[PDB]
Amino acid sequence: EEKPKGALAVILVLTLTILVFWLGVYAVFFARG
Amino acid sequence: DQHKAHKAILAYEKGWLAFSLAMLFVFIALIAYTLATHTAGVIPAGKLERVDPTTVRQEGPWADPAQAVVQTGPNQYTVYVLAFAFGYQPNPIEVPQGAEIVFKITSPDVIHGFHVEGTNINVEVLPGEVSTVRYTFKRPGEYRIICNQYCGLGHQNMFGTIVVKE
Amino acid sequence: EAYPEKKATLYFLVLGFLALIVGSLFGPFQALNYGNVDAYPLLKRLLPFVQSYYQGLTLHGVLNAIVFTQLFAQAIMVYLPARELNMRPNMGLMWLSWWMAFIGLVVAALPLLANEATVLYTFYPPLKGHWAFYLGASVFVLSTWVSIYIVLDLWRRWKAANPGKVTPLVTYMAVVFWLMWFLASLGLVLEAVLFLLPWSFGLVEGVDPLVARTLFWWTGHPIVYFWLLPAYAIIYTILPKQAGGRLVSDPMARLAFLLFLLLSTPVGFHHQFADPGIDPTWKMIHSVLTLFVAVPSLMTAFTVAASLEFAGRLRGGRGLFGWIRALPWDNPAFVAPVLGLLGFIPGGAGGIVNASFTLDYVVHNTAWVPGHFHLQVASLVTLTAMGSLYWLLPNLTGKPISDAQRRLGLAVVWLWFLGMMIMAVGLHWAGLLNVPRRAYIAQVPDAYPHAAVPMVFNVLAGIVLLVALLLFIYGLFSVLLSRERKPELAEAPLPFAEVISGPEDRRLVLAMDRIGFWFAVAAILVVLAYGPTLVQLFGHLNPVPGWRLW
Ligand code: HAS
Ligand code: HEM
Ligand code: CUA
Ligand SMILES: [Cu+2]
Ligand SMILES: [Xe]
Ligand SMILES: [Xe]
Ligand SMILES: [Xe]
Ligand SMILES: [Xe]
Ligand SMILES: [Xe]
Ligand SMILES: [Xe]
Ligand SMILES: [Xe]
Repeated sequence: EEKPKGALAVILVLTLTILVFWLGVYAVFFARG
Repeated sequence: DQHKAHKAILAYEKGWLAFSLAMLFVFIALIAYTLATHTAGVIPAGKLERVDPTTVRQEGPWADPAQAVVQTGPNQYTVYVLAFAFGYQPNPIEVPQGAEIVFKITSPDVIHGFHVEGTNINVEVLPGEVSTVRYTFKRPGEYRIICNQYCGLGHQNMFGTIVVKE
Repeated sequence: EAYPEKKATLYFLVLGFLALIVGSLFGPFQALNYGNVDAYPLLKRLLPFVQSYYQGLTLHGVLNAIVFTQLFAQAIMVYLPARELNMRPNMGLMWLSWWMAFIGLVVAALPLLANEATVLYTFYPPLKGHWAFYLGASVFVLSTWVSIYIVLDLWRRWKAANPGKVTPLVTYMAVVFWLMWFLASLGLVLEAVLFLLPWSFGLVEGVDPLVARTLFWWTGHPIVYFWLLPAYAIIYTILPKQAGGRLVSDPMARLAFLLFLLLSTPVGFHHQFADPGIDPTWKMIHSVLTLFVAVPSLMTAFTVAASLEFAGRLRGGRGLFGWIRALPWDNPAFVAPVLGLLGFIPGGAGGIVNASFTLDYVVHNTAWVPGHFHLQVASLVTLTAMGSLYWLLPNLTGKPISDAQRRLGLAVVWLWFLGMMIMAVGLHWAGLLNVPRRAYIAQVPDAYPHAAVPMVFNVLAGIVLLVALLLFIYGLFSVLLSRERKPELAEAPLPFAEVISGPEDRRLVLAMDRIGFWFAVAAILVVLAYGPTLVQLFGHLNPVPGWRLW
């Protein structure tokens, strides 16, 4: 039908997870740097 | 319904793939940043440097552990570190803060890890190879080396110590 | 008589599930280890033969991460394209796959059980285990080459019968799946024939450790996609039907597996970011390629989420979260792979950090890694397998599933899922706190005081997954016991998902069907990425004496 509002939010969660993981470790890499 | 959701679905699919290729790009540029700055020292040096492991604590800088800390520049010391059967040589490693400490590590037995707790120094130590990593300890105090590779039964007990002077 | 392929395919599963059952027993004891709790004198009482912590970790690593997953791959990715074509598999060769697999196991097993190959499932030289482990495993892994040929054969056979016609979906998946694996399996095959086997017999006395593990990780990464794609295949081709829905795109599924065929092998240096003697350049090249092989999964995240949504809609999907509660949360063949897919989000997020070269030194060889892949293989791949019984087991046997069996299935899966999550927080956290992996850390209690908080978590997951595991064996050893064969649903076809076709479902789908071309693109990319460095390492080979310290 019209506009997959659910699956968008699904890959939104995934996008937000990937970022926190990636940014979170980039911040830790720099403290140990 | 249905027939309608194949038109709309190849649109969102494309747009999501398009987004992702830039999200990943923005990582690649940031991975590159760390490669250009000073922090890139912890990456092992490429050029092979083989040794004889059985004859390493007799012949070569890994023999006399008092000679481990050797000045090799105006503000750069090299430390010849040995990763053996459940210990590290020397114990401890005394080095000055603010200086470029160039570690050179090898093994007379099996594969061990060199994980200096609180630093980015995490380098695999291989029998017959000289792992060359670079770090500048900014802050004085005691640091602790954990071995992070299964090296036999004593593995869990295999720790080292690095003292950075004041 | 009706279907002899059923028997091999079932026997693959049962033996796979035995391996799981055995390896996983060590799990809870190991989870309690990283909880600073020493349940290992307790383990000795149950199995006197368990000599050391790391003996278990080899067994738990081999049976679960290598054995069970390959057996399951060998069942799913052979049985499905077959039944989909209706054509019969070469049963002469299809029993050659299983028979190599059973003996090869037993040959490899005996050293390990006798504490003779306590070297872990990665077996990095100069760690020198018993010759029979090395041989048996070699044979077990070669069974897939029989499996490769078997599936390649039916493709060649169906290509004759229907000339010009596009390859049926599941077939296409399993063809490029077995092609990629062949091109990847070589690394370990090389390492085993040329280096492990001679060395272990006595033909040579040393091994160059760097190439030993370069050749290992050549195969070390595509092997994990060799465990995953079976689950993916089911998730693409059976789950949408299971949700009471459909598959939103045929090309996007075909594109996924295509991108895996291409990109799953020439990445293996991301395990060797710490390894000495490899140009940083080649690492940054493999770093970008690993992020590329991440694209196909992101694609999967969108095709499957939509499929699920679209299904939920049909069943009375409401608002934003309205379509989720519409999905059949009572059928455990649905519930299991979906909970695994939720867990696949943080695990996939972990996997991307791991691939960012410099950022690896933050987590490499710490507890972070166990926490990462248990959300991948022990969560998604394994829960899908457990779920692919409640729909596939009645198929092969003809035996029905009751109500308290089915309710046991929801209880087992939720507890197994809920345990891996608790364990993830634990290990990840402990990893960032610098706790190493592959360590009997409970023997040294005062050693990591800073991790007293995430340690409790691993204890909590220790008990939880224990209860889950028992509950599971009960369940499995309860369908296989009762004799109530009802051979109607035996003949009743597999729950294949309806697909959506369109006007442009042919252009790209035909472009992708050019397998022979892409396999030679696949072959070029491996050569281009692993060639210069492997050639380099061969020309400076430094073998070092064998060692045993257990
Ligand atoms: C099955 C098994 C595995 C999978 C899958 C897997 C995925 C990845 N891994 Fe990995 N891995 C690494 C990189 C990746 C990357 C980039 C991915 C990617 O393929 C992951 C991409 C995944 C995603 C981008 C997630 C997409 C999300 C999806 C698809 C779910 C959508 C959900 C839906 C649709 C449901 C929603 C439903 C509702 C109802 C709402 C790296 C480094 O680059 C290391 C080395 C670490 C070190 O230094 O030690 C590593 C370490 C390991 C080890 C340790 C081996 C050892 O002992 O040395 C194992 C066993 C393993 C297995 C697996 N790994 N990995
Ligand atoms: C009962 C549930 C399970 C628990 C509690 C558990 C726990 C653990 C823990 C804590 C480790 C890390 C130990 C260490 O590095 O010292 C580990 C290792 C591992 N597990 Fe599991 N596990 C479970 C199930 C599984 C399953 C089903 C699989 C197969 C898909 C699996 C595959 C692996 C692999 C590949 C390793 C790494 C072995 C190595 O480093 O050599 N686990 N397990
Ligand atoms: Cu040295 Cu573990
Ligand atoms: Cu990998
Ligand atoms: Xe092997
Ligand atoms: Xe193995
Ligand atoms: Xe094996
Ligand atoms: Xe192999
Ligand atoms: Xe491997
Ligand atoms: Xe692996
Ligand atoms: Xe392997």
